[PDB]
Amino acid sequence: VRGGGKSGQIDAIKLGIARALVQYNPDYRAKLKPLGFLTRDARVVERKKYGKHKARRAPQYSKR
Amino acid sequence: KIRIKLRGFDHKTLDASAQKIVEAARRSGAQVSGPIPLPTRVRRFTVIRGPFKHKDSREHFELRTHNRLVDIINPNRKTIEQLMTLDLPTGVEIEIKT
Amino acid sequence: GNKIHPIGFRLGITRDWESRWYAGKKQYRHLLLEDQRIRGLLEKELYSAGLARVDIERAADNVAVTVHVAKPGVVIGRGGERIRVLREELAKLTGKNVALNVQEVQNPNLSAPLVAQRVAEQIERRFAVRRAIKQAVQRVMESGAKGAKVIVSGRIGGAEQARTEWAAQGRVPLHTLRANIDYGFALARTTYGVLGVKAYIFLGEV
Amino acid sequence: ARKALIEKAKRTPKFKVRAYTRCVRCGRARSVYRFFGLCRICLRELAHKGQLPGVRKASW
Amino acid sequence: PRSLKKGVFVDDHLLEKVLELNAKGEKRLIKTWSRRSTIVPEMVGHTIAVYNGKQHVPVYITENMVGHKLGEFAPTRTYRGHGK
Amino acid sequence: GKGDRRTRRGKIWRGTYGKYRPRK
RNA sequence: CAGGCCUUGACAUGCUAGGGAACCCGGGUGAAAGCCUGGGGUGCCCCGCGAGGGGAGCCCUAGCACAGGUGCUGCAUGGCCGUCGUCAGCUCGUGCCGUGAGGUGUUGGGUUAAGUCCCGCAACGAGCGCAACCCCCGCCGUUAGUUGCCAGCGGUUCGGCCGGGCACUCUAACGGGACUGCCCGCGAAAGCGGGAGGAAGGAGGGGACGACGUCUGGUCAGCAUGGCCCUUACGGCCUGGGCGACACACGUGCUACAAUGCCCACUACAAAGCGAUGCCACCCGGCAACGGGGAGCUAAUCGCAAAAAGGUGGGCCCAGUUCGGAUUGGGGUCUGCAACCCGACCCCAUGAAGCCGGAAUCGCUAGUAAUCGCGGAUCAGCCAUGCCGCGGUGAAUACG
Ligand SMILES: [Mg+2]
Ligand SMILES: [Mg+2]
Ligand SMILES: [Mg+2]
Ligand SMILES: [Mg+2]
Ligand SMILES: [Mg+2]
Ligand SMILES: [Mg+2]
Ligand SMILES: [Mg+2]
Ligand SMILES: [Mg+2]
Ligand SMILES: [Mg+2]
Ligand SMILES: [Mg+2]
Ligand SMILES: [Mg+2]
Ligand SMILES: [Mg+2]
Ligand SMILES: [Mg+2]
Ligand SMILES: [Zn+2]
Repeated sequence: VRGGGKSGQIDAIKLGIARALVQYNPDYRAKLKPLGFLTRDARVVERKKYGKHKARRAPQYSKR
Repeated sequence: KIRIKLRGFDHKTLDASAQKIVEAARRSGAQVSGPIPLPTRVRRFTVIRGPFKHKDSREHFELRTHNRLVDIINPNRKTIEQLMTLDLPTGVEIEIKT
Repeated sequence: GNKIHPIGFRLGITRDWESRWYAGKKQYRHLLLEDQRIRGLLEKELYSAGLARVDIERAADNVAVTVHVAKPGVVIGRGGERIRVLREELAKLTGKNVALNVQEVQNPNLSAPLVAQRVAEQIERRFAVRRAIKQAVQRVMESGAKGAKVIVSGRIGGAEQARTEWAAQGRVPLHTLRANIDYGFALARTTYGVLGVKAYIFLGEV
Repeated sequence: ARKALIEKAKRTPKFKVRAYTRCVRCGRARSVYRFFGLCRICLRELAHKGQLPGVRKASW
Repeated sequence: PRSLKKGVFVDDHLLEKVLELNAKGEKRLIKTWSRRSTIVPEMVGHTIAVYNGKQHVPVYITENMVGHKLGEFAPTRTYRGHGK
Repeated sequence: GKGDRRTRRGKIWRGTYGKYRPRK
């Protein structure tokens, strides 16, 4: 396990395990997938856009 | 045991060059350590779009410098004969050091 | 205030640079100044010939320089004596021992940079802006092209209230990042102020 | 930019702390980039023309 | 909590100029622009005049103010209050 | 907190090193 | 801004000329700039016995063409930008309608994120725009292995260290992959709902990209440019001061008011960057900033680096406190010619307001907000809590 944080690693480890499980017995999918363990969570840190403070956090204005 | 380090702004200009340096020396001597990629260093330039005020304009620029390795071990005259003679790329700067 | 440079917008794609030379983190700000210094002259002592692009390559104190022109004869010189004057007077800017070239423009009607110059030219004389534009759009369209567009800005006709004349034919899809649209701009010093002149030429696509 | 003020080109400054920068092209000073010797404005212009080799539009 | 290190700076304009005065007597007023100079024992007793950036002011240098940079006794701003 | 220049975080914040935040 | 100072002037081209003209080192005065002066000191092509006569580069002075002006006009302008707004629009050609301005098309019915698509229709089409072509992220394959690794074996000073291996991770170049293709239902069609397979599903997430026009929008102090204006000064040098002033008012932020916390110790997970007079391992001196020495790296193979939040343990015990660090006194490091005005950092002392904020008001719909730390440009140093960007942990809620 390398990269990220331990919370992220826990999840990756969870994928790897779910995956190997399938090699051992392909027939596992049919029951291992309804839980989605075989899905690669694509949620990721959003780029920090200029103009805004954090991709989205928008600077505030006074008496507009 | 010569190590070649090719760099350039254009990735295909290297892919091109590096490929040659391999196919060439792939005869007169060893088959080379194979051309290796190597991470790319990247320059960023964030410049306010317009002159005067408008601190929120910006526009992003970047100068990406690519790298390669090749690495030829076991030089045999002709191995170096296929080199010094045949050259081409312009956007490719070479570094040969054993 | 909008619209990206149509060229800069597609450098990665359909559009190579006008200076292509390897790395250099300690000399970049020197070769560049040079490339500039270069273009300096070339975009002067080479105007009347159709200076439509000055490419430049390098490789250790060796400059290429490829001046593209519509009238190379004017570049070369009588029998070929000026291209000799350039080269020398040129290496006076930089030692380097730099080459030179003169590739011609096969039909300047499809060269945006040139078209800009023609229209800016007439304006500088005193032609009817609107006309100049309509005609140029025509020529460019007249000699092939899938689309064309010209834009003169300033105090059109010496008027006091600045305006902007349009004119365009066929397609000029500035958004389609792959169209391959040649862009060109031309100034226009006048008895009463400047006038910008923009030319867009759409060629093929893929 | 005053022609007069482009004295900076005088590599002869009483003390090196007085030596500043200035744009190679427009002669600016307010925000010049070492790697280019150009100011933020001049850099975008040249950049766009494709006259800055390897330089390009960053997207991601 | 000031700082300098090792070399307590003094512009030899007035330094070499002040030690020469010691060799003899005291010259009434000594206009200087070396606002940056550090006061030293020798200067004591003298009367260096420093620039505001507008005027030269008479500053009787004492033994209890040695070390303080010159000027610093020659205020720049002209403020007498906003009141009215 | 980050405000106190003579504590671990104070240093980290000011990005400095010293008695309160040794360079290890 | 004050004072000292220069004038063809700090920078371009050119003419007339008393007249030395190349060059080089000092002295005097002064804050500096400048000003006065001594003085090693002219070859050059050419006429000539020579005294000497004359031109060229360079060179000073007088006088001339002229430089120079961030000096005015963004209501003379180019260029670039902001703005509605990434909103779903704006138009054209021919035809048709109207005496005409104009209308139709672009309206109507379904639908879409969309003038998106379907159906209809005196309109048939087209262009700018929407979408797509490009970049980053999700899965996989090929090519490449000094990154990786007992996956697999052997040796181990047991650090992947060594031999060795390209499997895996990765690095980076190409390529595959999603199209409502497939099943069910509604539908006239587009399309809508649901289901399967799949890393991913109906625009999968984020970027780049911004229509015709709008505002006498912004910028002549980036640059460019018409006109007006100054040309011993509205030009130029220098030294110093000012842009850092304060009784006050507002905007944007930082730190905090504490126990879901503060502190000390031990211990663990990241990404993106940067590095020549540069990053600085390690050692020593110092409480420390830092200093002296000194290896490695031109940087996937060395360094900045310690990630912080987190985990384990221990302290504090509800206090204006072991909360919070303003303010001030003292000592000192480093940069820099120089840190009084006016730098940053270290250490001792001091230890303020502040107990969650009136009327009013802002951001954000998910890997978002919130919170935590890390890098970069500019840059000697730095007033950066600003800005651009990176990854960690990671919600609430949406009837309408
Ligand atoms: Mg974040
Ligand atoms: Mg500076
Ligand atoms: Mg505390
Ligand atoms: Mg305007
Ligand atoms: Mg404008
Ligand atoms: Mg204004
Ligand atoms: Mg009627
Ligand atoms: Mg009719
Ligand atoms: Mg459409
Ligand atoms: Mg689009
Ligand atoms: Mg206005
Ligand atoms: Mg200010
Ligand atoms: Mg939203
Ligand atoms: Zn510039």
